This record gives sequence, C-alpha cells and structure tokens, in this order.
Amino acid sequence: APGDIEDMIKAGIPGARVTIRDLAGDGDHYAAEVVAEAFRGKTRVQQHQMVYNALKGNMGGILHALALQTSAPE
Ligand SMILES: [Li+]
Ligand code: NI
Repeated sequence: APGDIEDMIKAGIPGARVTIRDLAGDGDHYAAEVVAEAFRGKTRVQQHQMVYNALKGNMGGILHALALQTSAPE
C-alpha cells in the first residue's frame, strides 16, 4: 500500500529520514533517499544492505525496484 515502503524503512532503521518517489507514478518502481546515523562509517553497499533488510523481502524485485541513495545526517 502507499506509504508502506517508508513505514518499513523507518521501523527497521530507527531514526531514519526517508524520501520515497514513485518512478513513472507506476506503483511498481521507486527511488528512495534514506538518511540515518546508523549509516555513518558504513559503505554504500553496507547501507543499502540495511535498507534491503528493513524491507523484509516484502517488495519483489527490490534490487531494481527500489533505487537507493543513502547517507549519514548532515
Ligand atoms: Li514507480
Ligand atoms: Ni520491475
């Protein structure tokens, strides 16, 4: 449902700030920016792993369907 991706990320990575856009308005492929203190000192691969973990396998095709940008807070 709408908002579920954001909800799952925030539940799984407490303190994260999330900005989700639905590419093409298609309800299928998305792009997300996730900013979290837990990301500081982690590589982008490690940060992305945390986001995949938070989705708990609920989003089929997540490798391509959730394009990610992650960072620690500024
Ligand atoms: Li989309
Ligand atoms: Ni797809």
